[PDB]
Order: sequence, then C-alpha cells, then structure tokens
Amino acid sequence: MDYIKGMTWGWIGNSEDWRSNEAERSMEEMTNLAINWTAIAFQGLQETAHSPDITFAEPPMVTDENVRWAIAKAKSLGLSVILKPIVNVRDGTWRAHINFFDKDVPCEPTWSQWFKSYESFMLHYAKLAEDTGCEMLCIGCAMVQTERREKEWRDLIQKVRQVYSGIITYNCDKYQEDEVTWWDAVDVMSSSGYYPIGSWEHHESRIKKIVESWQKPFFFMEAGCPSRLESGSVPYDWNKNRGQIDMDEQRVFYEEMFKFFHGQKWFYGFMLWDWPAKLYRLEDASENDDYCVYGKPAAEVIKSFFTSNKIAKR
Amino acid sequence: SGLVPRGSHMDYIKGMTWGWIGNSEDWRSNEAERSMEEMTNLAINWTAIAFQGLQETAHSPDITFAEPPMVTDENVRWAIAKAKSLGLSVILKPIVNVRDGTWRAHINFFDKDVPCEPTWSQWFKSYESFMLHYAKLAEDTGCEMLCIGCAMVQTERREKEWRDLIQKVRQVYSGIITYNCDKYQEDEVTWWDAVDVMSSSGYYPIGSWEHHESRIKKIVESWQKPFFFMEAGCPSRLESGSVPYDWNKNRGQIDMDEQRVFYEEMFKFFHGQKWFYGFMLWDWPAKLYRLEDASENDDYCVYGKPAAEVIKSFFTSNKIAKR
Ligand SMILES: OC[C@H]1O[C@@H](O[C@H]2[C@H](O)[C@H](O)[C@H](O)O[C@@H]2CO)[C@@H](O)[C@@H](O)[C@@H]1O
Ligand SMILES: OC[C@H]1O[C@@H](O[C@H]2[C@H](O)[C@H](O)[C@H](O)O[C@@H]2CO)[C@@H](O)[C@@H](O)[C@@H]1O
Repeated sequence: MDYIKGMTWGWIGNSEDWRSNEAERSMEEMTNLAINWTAIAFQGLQETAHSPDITFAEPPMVTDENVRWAIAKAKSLGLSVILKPIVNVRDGTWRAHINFFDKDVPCEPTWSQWFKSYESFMLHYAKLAEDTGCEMLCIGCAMVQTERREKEWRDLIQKVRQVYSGIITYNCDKYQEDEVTWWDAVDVMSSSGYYPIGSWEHHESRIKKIVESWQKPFFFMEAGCPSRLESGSVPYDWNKNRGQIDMDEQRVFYEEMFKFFHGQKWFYGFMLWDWPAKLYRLEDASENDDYCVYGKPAAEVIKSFFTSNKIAKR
Repeated sequence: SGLVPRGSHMDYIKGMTWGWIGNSEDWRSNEAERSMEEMTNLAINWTAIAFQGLQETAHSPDITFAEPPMVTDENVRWAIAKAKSLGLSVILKPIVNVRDGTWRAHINFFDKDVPCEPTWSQWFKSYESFMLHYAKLAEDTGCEMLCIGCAMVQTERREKEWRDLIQKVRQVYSGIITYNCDKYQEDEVTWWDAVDVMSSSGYYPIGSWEHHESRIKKIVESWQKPFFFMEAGCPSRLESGSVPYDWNKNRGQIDMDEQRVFYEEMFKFFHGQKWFYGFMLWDWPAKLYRLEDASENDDYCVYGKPAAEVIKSFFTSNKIAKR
C-alpha cells in the first residue's frame, strides 16, 4: 500500500466549475504541494436525510465526461487517484444523519430502497473508476447512521468488487475509527482527521491501538482546517467564524497533525481537505477563509512535510 | 403490574383528542369553549388534551415549550378543568414537533457520544424538563392519565434513558402512564413493562383491520398489559382510507364516505375484547368549523360528517357502554 501524500480536488463537484479554463490551472497549481495522490471528490444528492432516492450526474452535478477529465488530468500530472463520490442532502442536513427505521414498515421508505439507490450511485462511479484506472475508490464518507446496516454494506461491497478491481476504502467520521464492524470488507481503513489543536498526541495513541487490533492499513481520507479565528478547536466546523481570517491557526493545526502522524509503519498518510476547481488569486489568499492552503503558511508546512526524507522514504 | 394498573394509580377509553396543534390564541378564544362542549355529543367519556413543544431540527437537543405561539400553563389548566367540568376524564398529551417540518419519529442522535455532536444525554435532559413540567401540571390538575410520548420511533432503543425518564415521572405524577408508539410498532418497544398501559396509533388502512386485530392481540397477550389506541382517525378525503396517517394526502378532495368506511371497519374488528381498552380518536380542533361547512371540510375531524354517527352509535352501544 502506497504512503498517501494527497490533496482533495473539485469539491463540491459543479459541472460549470469543472469545465472552466480555471479548473486545469487549479489542478496544475495543486501539484506544487508535492502530492503524489488526489481524491477527485464530488456530490450526489438526496432531498432529505430520510428520503431513499439519490440523484447524480445531472445539473448542476459533474457529468461523467467532467469526471473522466479530472481523473485523466490528475494522472497526466503524475498523480494516483482516489475517486470519492459523496452523497449530500439538499435540505442541508449533515449526511451522517441519513437514516431509516430498523423495522421495515409500509408507511415509510426502507433501508432496502435507500441502499438500492446508493448502490446505483456507487456502482455507476465504481464502473467509471474501473474504466479510468483509478487506483482507489472511496465507497462512502461519514455515513454514521448507515454503518450499523452491516449486511447491506457487505452486499454493496461485493457488488463493487465485481465491477472495480482497485483498492477500496471507506472514510469513517472523526472519532469513529473503532465503530465500523465491517472494516474487514474493505482493503484500507480511513477516517476524517479533524482533531482539535492539543488533541493529536491523544488521537495518535487511540488510533494506533484500533489499527493494530484490525491489522489493516489506515490513513486519513480527509484532514484540514479553515484559516479562521479558533477554527483549530473545531477544524471540521465549516460554518465557524466565516470571514474572520487567521492564517496562523491553520498553520498550527498542520504542524501539530504532522508532529504526531508521520512515518509510523501502520500509518499510510494523508488525503488533505481541500482544493477547489476554481482557485482564488494568490493576491486574495491572505483574506480567504477556506480550508484551502493555497497562498497560506500551511501550504509550506505541507510541502516541507511531503518533501522531507522520512516521508519521501515511505 | 399486568392487566390492571396498581390501585394507587382499567377504564375502557371512549375518547376524542382536543386542542391540537396547541395554539394559545386558539385555546383562549370564546370558540374553544363551544368546540369542547360540541365534542361531548360524540358520547365520549375521555379527552386527550394535545399540544406541541418544539425543537429546531430532528438532531438538535433543545425543546421549547410554553412560549408563543404554544399553550400557556393557564391555557392547559383551563382545557383540563373545562373537560372535567363536562364530565370527561383527561389524558394530558404533550407532543414534541420539529420546526423544520421533520416527522418526530426521525428525532435521533449518534449511538456513540462524540465531542462534535449533540448527545442523547443532552436531548433526554431537555425532553425530561418538557415532560416533567407537564407531569407536574397533570398532578396539580388531577389528570387521570399522562402520555409521556408519541411515535418517538428513533428514540425507543434508548431503553435506559426512557426507564430513567419514567422513574422521574413517577416521582411527580401519581396517575396512569402510557406511551403512544407509532403505527406498526406495537411489538418494537422493549420497555412496555415500565408504563401502566400500552397504546399505539391506529391509522391502519381499510382492508387491514382484521389482520391488525390478530397481530396486536398476540403482542398484547405476550406483554400482559392493558392496550388501547392513543390515536385513530382518517381524513374525509379521496382515498385517505388507504393511508389514514397521511395528513398531506389529497388536500381539498372531499370524501365523507371514505372516513365513514374507515370507522366502520375499525370498530368491526376492535370493540369489546377484554384485552382491549378502546380509542382516543384523532382529532378535534380548539376552533371548530361551522356545521354548514362540514360537508366541504377535509380534516380528520368528524364534526358534521357521517363518521360522527358511526362513533356515537359505537360509544353508546350496550356492548361498549358496559365496558
Ligand atoms: O458538504 C458540503 C460542505 O463540505 C464542507 O467540507 C466538509 C465535507 O462535507 C466533508 O465530507 C467532511 O467530512 O467535512 C468537510 C469539512 O467540513 C466544505 O467544503 C463546505 O464548504 C461545503 O459546504
Ligand atoms: O404534527 C402536525 C400535524 O399533525 C397531524 O396529525 C398527526 C399528528 O402529528 C399525530 O401525532 C399523529 O401521530 O398523526 C396525526 C395524523 O396524521 C395533523 O393534525 C396535521 O394537521 C398537523 O399539521
């Protein structure tokens, strides 16, 4: 299994953004992080957390051609690719709340309905990932309230294996590394490393014990922090202190994360969050509140970490 | 206790729910008194005084209650006293609704406590303040029964918290406790032993009632508790009888006969069985439409519709009046 030096590209997955002349320049600029991987991330959509139907590849979401382009462009840039189709909820609910009754009842949509819709979604992109030679497929992201549906997840993974021959991971949410009973069904364990400033040493200890109990490769499928006042205390909170710029907060987050998670032989690195298809101008970086590190001191932390000899050795 | 709640805390319920959704301005109108009086002509001996509390979303921990536009404690004392002045026994039914429109059965939190999310512990503390406020009001006003929840499906697996809440309720409220499970869920609640009386929402489709009588009879016999319907009803709308629970189905498409048929079937299969303790019907508004408007009204309400006559002949029939 490769050590991942990664940046996520393309989120939220807007066809008009991905087809702009600006998208190619954005992906080229991302290579200056000294990454060898990118996660091509884009959304699918369902109306509510309790509705069974997932829409994908319809305006304003990415076309299959947009996706083929992003994968081919990344690979042309010498990057290995994780394809990362993510379901979002149109009403704004966090996808971790997607959930149905344990008991099938005639008056409600069922797990079986939602899983059929999720299978259509994920198998569509699994076939794309096969056709385009994606090195890895991420079959879900922080789907916390679905994870107890163990038979349905294992049945989905078996269908994925029949159409996709690359590496499979599932991205569990922050704090959830020990809560997935079906890690054995994927190749590589992964989680969202949005752990607050001051907690990384504790989480390195906690996660090491989980990964050694499973004896499987682990890496962070997401990790990052907005360049905002006190974002480092809640790096996952994309709504905290919008417009309140703090470059140094984001830098401190990255320096601590890499102090504790580096070269350990059980650890396979970082897919960072994230890098837009339409990138702001360098001159606007110092006033930008995004997760993106472009033009910010955290980018230099990432570059020196990814080019350092201990990490270049993995 | 089993088939009979302990003496210190079973009647056959002939009930109609009153006051929903629980708007202070509606309850304080002159019309509220006339509405409740008119309800007694159903030959009911019980009413459920039903009103909402609110939380923002299905995944937020804070419940607001007794703030505009919701019912004041004085509005509630009034409805309970008026009902009792009319000879009715009272079920107090505080119900949590979600401001964003989400069905309360989806109210839910992560099984694992995590630093980044609201916890079950936070929601149960807010739910306890809500339900203990009304449990104390039920005690002060002498309500015969308290319903401690309604179709909270995605909370029901939290057995320790539900049993802990019920023990706190027992400390402030000495009457009969019921919990109203959702349609189809009668066998899915693991803590029925902690309440006095089992109850469900009887919104079963036309053509299914014989089947549900058999299904429910076996569930009730396995628990050895009294059972009744804490809700049951059907809108007077085209094809409502196929989905009696669906308050959004075919609005403004009037069908008096569909509601009538629903009631006739329900009473054909659920009547006088000794394990069964009757019906709290859904529902009756604080502000009642005029009789002359009844034939054009699409609500659950039976006032001025053929279904009212099915209900009255059922509730006054000697078989039922002797329970
Ligand atoms: O879901 C849309 C928002 O995503 C945000 O990034 C999230 C993302 O959902 C992801 O899957 C993860 O687990 O947490 C990330 C960091 O908060 C932002 O990109 C935001 O702008 C989007 O609206
Ligand atoms: O919740 C507001 C709506 O309630 C409806 O009646 C429901 C009610 O929520 C109840 O607890 C139950 O289990 O089902 C009832 C019948 O659908 C209607 O009164 C509707 O008008 C309200 O908007």
